[PDB]
Amino acid sequence: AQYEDGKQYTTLEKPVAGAPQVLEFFSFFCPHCYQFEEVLHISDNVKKKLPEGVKMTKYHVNFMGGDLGKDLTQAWAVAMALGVEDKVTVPLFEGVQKTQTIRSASDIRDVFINAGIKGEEYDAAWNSFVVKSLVAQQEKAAADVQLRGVPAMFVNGKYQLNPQGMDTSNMDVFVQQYADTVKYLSEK
Repeated sequence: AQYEDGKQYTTLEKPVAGAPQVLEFFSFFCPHCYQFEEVLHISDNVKKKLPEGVKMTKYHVNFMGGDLGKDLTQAWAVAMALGVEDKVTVPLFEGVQKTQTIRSASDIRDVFINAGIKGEEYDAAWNSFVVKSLVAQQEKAAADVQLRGVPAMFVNGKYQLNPQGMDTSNMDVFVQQYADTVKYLSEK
């Protein structure tokens, strides 16, 4: 057929109960994740095609970048708690990978300060238990899908996007296929 198990996607042998409908994993340290988000705009193309009643969830991962990697997961939790994901994603990517001016938790905070988030507001989220559980949620989700690498995307806790079984030349054919495959899986 047009969409095939083992081709554009794979099936988790152990489906995840109560998972987000569309769940993406990434790291701000991840060069491929920079490409996915900042050059290919995969998230944005996926959401442009999602059915009504389907939201996209995006989680950060700890395993790249050591202590800073975990700082970034906690800051992403702060972004989710504050609802400012769409203001910090680009300067976090660019600060870690382009300018490389993000080298400590304080440098991360600066990005939020510069983006209009009050310091008091950021610090209260940073030290909150609400943010601590948001960190734990992200870690739990990674365990639940038995995550091996990033970027990755899972649909309805049952299917894993398989970009290596897709076409690679035209970034745009590749991106459209990725997005089309997510939509297909969402209704499956």
